[PDB]
Amino acid sequence: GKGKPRGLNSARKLRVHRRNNRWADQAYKARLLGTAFKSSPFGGSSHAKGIVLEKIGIESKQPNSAIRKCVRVQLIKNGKKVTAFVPNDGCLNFVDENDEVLLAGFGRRGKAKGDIPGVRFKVVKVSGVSLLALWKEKKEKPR
Amino acid sequence: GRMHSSGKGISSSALPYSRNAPSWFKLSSDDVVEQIIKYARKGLTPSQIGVILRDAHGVSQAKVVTGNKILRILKSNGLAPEIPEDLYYLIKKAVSVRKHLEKNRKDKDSKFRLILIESRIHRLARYYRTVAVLPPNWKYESATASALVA
Amino acid sequence: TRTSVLADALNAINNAEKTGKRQVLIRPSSKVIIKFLTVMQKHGYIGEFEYIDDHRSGKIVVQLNGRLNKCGVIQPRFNVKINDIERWTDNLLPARQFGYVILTTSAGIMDHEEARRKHVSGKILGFVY
RNA sequence: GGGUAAACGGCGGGAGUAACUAUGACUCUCUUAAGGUAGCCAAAUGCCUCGUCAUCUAAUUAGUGACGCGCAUGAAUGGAU
RNA sequence: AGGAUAGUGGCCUACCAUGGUUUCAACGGGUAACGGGGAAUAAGGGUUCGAUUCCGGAGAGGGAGCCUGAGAAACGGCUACCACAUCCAAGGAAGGCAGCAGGCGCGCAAAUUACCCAAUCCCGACACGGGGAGGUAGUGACAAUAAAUAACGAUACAGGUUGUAAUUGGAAUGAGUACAAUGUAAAUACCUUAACGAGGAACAAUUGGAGGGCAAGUCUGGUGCCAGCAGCCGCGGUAAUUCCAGCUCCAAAAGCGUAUAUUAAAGUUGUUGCAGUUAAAAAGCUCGUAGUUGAACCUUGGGCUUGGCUGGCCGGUCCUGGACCCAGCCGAGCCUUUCCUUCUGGCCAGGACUUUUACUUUGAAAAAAUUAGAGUGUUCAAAGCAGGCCUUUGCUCGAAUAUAUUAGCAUGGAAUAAUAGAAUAGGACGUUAUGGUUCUAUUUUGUUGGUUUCUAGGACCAUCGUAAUGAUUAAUAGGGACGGUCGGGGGUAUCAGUAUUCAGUUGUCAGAGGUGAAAUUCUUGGAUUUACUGAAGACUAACUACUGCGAAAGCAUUUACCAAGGACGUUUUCAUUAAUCAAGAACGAAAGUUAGGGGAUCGAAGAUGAUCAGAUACCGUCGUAGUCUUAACCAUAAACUAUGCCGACUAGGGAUCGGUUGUUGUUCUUUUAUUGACGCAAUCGGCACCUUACGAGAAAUCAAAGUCUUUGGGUUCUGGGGGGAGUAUGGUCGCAAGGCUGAAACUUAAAGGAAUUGACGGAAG
RNA sequence: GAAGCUGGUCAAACUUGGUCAUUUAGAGGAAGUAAAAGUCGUAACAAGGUUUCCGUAGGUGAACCUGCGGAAGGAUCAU
Repeated sequence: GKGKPRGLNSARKLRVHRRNNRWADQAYKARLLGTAFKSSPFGGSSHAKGIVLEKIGIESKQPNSAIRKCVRVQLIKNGKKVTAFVPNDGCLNFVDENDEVLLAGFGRRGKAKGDIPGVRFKVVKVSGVSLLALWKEKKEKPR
Repeated sequence: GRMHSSGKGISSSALPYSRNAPSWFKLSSDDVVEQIIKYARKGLTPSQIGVILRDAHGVSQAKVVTGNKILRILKSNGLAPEIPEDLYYLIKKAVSVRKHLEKNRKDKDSKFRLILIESRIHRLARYYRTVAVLPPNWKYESATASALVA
Repeated sequence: TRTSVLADALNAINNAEKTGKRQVLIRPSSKVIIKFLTVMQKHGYIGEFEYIDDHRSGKIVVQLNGRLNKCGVIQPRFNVKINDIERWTDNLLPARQFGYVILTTSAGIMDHEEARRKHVSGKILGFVY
C-alpha cells in the first residue's frame, strides 16, 4: 500500500531512498556537483569584470527580425570569453573595444533569453559608470 | 498460498468443534496408544498412522481420545523419527528428482523443480534448528542425502 | 499475508458503512479488536456486537447504526507523547468538538479525551468519527 | 548446352551539379563477365616524391600518427588485427 | 614482561598468537567542511545557511626540534631547512600584521596609519604602572526603530448641512544655523536652550511602470521588422493600448529597481504528502540473503468501603465558602482460588534475591546569548532590565517562567511488539523434611594461647513427602502425508499422416510456370499434366474454442517409460515453520555466435525479369547463411494485462474447465445395477465474459485502475519538461555480436495524454 | 666545567621513482545542436498509397529495405 516502506524500523530505507532521488532534481544536482564553480563563466558569481574583445551584431531568432547588439568579452577572473548583451537604445556607442565591463545575468539563471541566441549576460557598468546612468546621461563616460 | 507456486486452493481438513470423544466410541485412552505403537513399528509414518486409525478403527482424533498428539506419543515411546516426516519426504523427493537428472540433462523443468524442492528443504531445515529438533550444524548436501532417506 | 487484524476490521466496517449495511462480520477477532469496539460502542458509533467462538481466533458480528463517519487505523503504531497528541488530533480529525484518537496505553485502550484526563500516553492505535 | 572462382584469374571511363568559393550526396553519358566490397596505405607495395599536415630535434630525404582519384593496395594469388 | 610518560594504554621494545573493521556502508574520494549555541524561511512537518559579538578546537609562510617555566612543542621565544624577503662597508647582520591602524595584489565584494585608560576586566613587587584588551570618535543607505516635505480659514465657481477645485491670509514648527548648559578622560553627537531660520512655505521625493500576469491610457508627436522593448506570452513591416518623446495616472516612500544564491510558492523531492494501464516511470520471470513486516490465545468480571474535583442542589451570594443529594471524572483499600519480592531493627533503614527489554508519565539535566513570554510609559518604538514611592540622611516589586531533546540517570505503569522458563524433567516447594558431604567462625572456660564434637550461615549431594505435578488452538497463514483424478507441463525412445522436393518407371503431346499485365525460367533432347513405386528432411492440418497446462519464455501425431505438478477430497500429520525482498542464483521467444550431423521447404546476402524519372524496394524466378538437431554461449523483445507481489472487504448475472457433494419422462452397459454420457441443484478453485456505477479517473475506461485531502495493511522496484542519450567515459560480464551500470557540456518552450468540432482519406455503408 | 667528540633519536630539505587527483595542447577522426529551410528523394501521419511498431541479423546515397520471431498502440472485439 503506497509502495513505500511504512514499518517502524524502516527509517533507514526512507533516508537512503529520498537522498538518491534528489539527484533527479536539477536544482539539487547543479548545487551539489558545483557545476557553477566549474563550468559557469562567472564561476558561481553574481557579477564579473571582463575585457571587451570585439563587438558583434546578431541576427534574431524567429519570428522576430532584428539585430541584438552584443560584444565579445573575456573575463579577468578566469580568462573565459563569453558574449554579453548591451541593453539600451543607443548604448552600443557608449562601449568601446577593450573596455572593462561589469556583467550580470538575464534573470533566466544560465539560460538564453527571448529571441537572442547564445547570449546570457548584459553590461551593467562601463569604465565604472552605469550604462543606465549613461543612457539617461546622468553622468559622462571617463575617457 | 502455495509458497512455491501461484495456486490459491483451500482444500483442507475441518476438525469438529467438539473436542470430546464421540458417544459411539468404545475404545479407551490407552488402547489407542498401543494401537498407535503397533502400527508405528511397521514403519508407518504418523500421517499414515492417523489415516489408518480413522479409516478402519474409528479414531477421529487421537488427541481427543489419548489426550496427546500422535507424534508426541511416539517420542515418549522412543519411536519419533530422527528426520521429521515432512523433512524426510522432502529430502526423499529431492533425491528422486535428482536421480532423474543424471539420465535427463535436457529436462530444464526438472532442474527448476529441483531448485524449488531444495529451496523448500533449507527453509524447513532452518526452522528445525531454531527449535532444537536437529543439530545446530545440520546441513543438507545433495551428494550423500540418500543416506538419510535410505 | 494477513499482517494486521485491526486494519482488516475497520476497513470491512467502513466498506459496510458506506454501503449502508447495518451489520458486518469481522474475522478474525482478537482482544485488540474487542477492546477497540468497546471504545466505539460506549460512544454509540456502533451497536450490539457479538463474539462467535469457533475454538479458534474468533469472529465478530457487529451491528451498525449509521452514525459512523470514518474509522481507520494509524499504521505504524507511532509512539505518541503527551505533547504529540495535539498534532495527531489536528491532522486526523475533522473538528475540535468531535472525533476521537484511539490510543493504546499502559493503562489500556482509550481515546485521546480519556487519555488527557488521566494524563497518560502510549502508541496511537486508530481514530473514529 | 549446364555447373564450377578456398580453379587459373579479373574487378571501367567522361561531363555538369548544392541561397561565395571548394567539393560533389545527385544527375546525364559510353561500356564490362563483373566494374575493387569490407578493410588497409607514400606500407617490405606511390612513379611524381625529400607528397601535405602534426610529432620527434637547435637542426631530421630518417621514425611515428594522420590524409588519400592508391603510377601499380585489397580479401585462403588471403584482407585487417 | 619491560622501557618511556605525570600517569593508563602498542605510546615504544622483546617474545608469542592471528587477530581487528565492514552492505546496520568499513576503507577510499570530493568538500565552493573548523564544530556547536544559533540564522533565514516557514500552518505543520521540513529546506537552506552558520568565517563571523558566546563555547570548544586548530594555526601564526610550510614543516621540524627544543630552552625557561606549575603551565608552551609558544612563534609580538629561539634553532635548522625550504620559499620569499631588508640593510650591507660584500666581511656579515636582521625577518615574520591569520593583533591595531594602515600599503600592494585579487576580485562583484568590504572603514581613520584618530583619541584615551574615564567605564569592564586582566597583569605586576601593586590603593600609585601598563593594557590598539576594552572604551570614544572618524568613514559607513550591512541591517533594524521612531519619524519631516505641511495645516486651518475667507472668497470663488461646481457640487451634493459641507469634499474639494483656483487667489487670499494669519499662525505653528523643525531641517539647518548658535549662544550657553549638560553631556565627556577631553571633545563630537543627543536632549535642553537665548537670537536666527518657510509661500513656489526652489527648505522643490525619489525609484519603476501603465497589453496580460499586475495597479495604472487604446491620449498626442517621432520611427517604420529598423531602432529597440519584452523575466514569459509577444509588441515594432507608416492610426505601436507594448519602442522613442510629452501629458496623465498607478505601487512603495527615504526609500525604490538590477544580478546572483537560497526559502516559501513546490502536494515540481511528497514521513505528514506525489506519480508509475495510456502523459516519465512495475525489474522477462521465478528462487533467494541481509533488511522491513509478521494469525489468535494467558485475571476478565462481580461485591464492598474510602480519598480527590466538576455541575448544581444545598446557598451557606461577596464571583465566593460546608456535610448530606444526584450523577460524572480519577485515585485508592479490601473480598472474590489472587499476582503486587522477602526477613531484621519496629513507612524508614539494614540486609538477602530479581528474564531482558522496547515504549510512555514525571523529576534532575540540556550555560549565557538568541526565540516565546511576565512585569516595567526607554516621550512611542527598536530597546534596556531597569524601576516606583511627597520628594524621602531611605523605603521599596523585580531582574520570572516556558521551549530545548537525541544520548545517559531516576521514577510510576504492563495494553501494544518482542524476549525466558517444566519434556530422555538436570523442574518448583519441605518455611523448621530427613540425613550425608564439605567450607566459614563471632562467642566460650577470660589471667591469657592450643584440642574438634555439638552449633549458626552458606554451597551441594541422596532419600522421602508434597501439587489438579509440568506441553495453548490448528489461522478459510503455511509445509508434508494419503485418494481418485486432470492437464496440447517436461525428458527419452517409438508410431502415423499427408504435403513438398527429387528419382524411377509407365501415357499422350505444345506449351507450361507466373502476374494487375508481363518477362526472367523450364519446354518436340517430351516440359506442364497423369498413375504407381521410392528416398529424404522438416510440420503435426481439419478437431481447434472469448477452451487446457506452465514461474515466465512456451506447450497440439501414437504409445511405453521416467521423474515432477496444480486443483479438489480429507474428523491425517508438524505447529508459525510466513509475505516482500538489497547482494546472489536458475530458466529465458526469435535472431545471432562456436563445433559436429543433417540440409525437403522457405529464405537475409547476392543474382536476376519487370515497374519507375530513378529504384540494387514493394511484384516475379533462383538462391548462400539460417530454418532442424546434438554439445555450449548470448540474456534481449510491444518478454504487454503496456496494470509489481501477498492480504481483507465491497454489485448483481449467466456460461465454462478440473474436482467433489445430492438428484432425472434420458440413451446406452446389458437385460439393470455398483457403467458411461446427458440433465438439474450446489459449493471449492480457475480462465474469463455481460450490465451498473456505490466509487474512481483528465478522459478513454475501471469489479479494480474502488475502499486515495474523510490522505496510513506489508513490502520491492521505478520517474521528476523535451532533446543531447541509453550517447561518452570508467567498471564489469561475453568468443563476438553485445548486455548491465551510466553522465556532462550544450540546446530548447514546449514535448505529450484523452477527447470535441472541422478539414482531409489512393476506407465502409 | 666551555668548545669539541662517539653512538643514537626526532627529523627539516633535496634527488629519483611510483601513484592519485585537477587543469591544459594536439594533426586528424567521428558526433550533436543551432541557422535558413541550399541539393536528392518521400520514410511517417488516411489501408500514407508495401499497415505500423518492437527485438535481432544482413544490405543500401539517404530517408530506409529485407529475413525470423513478436505486439495491436490495427484497418478486425463479431460467422
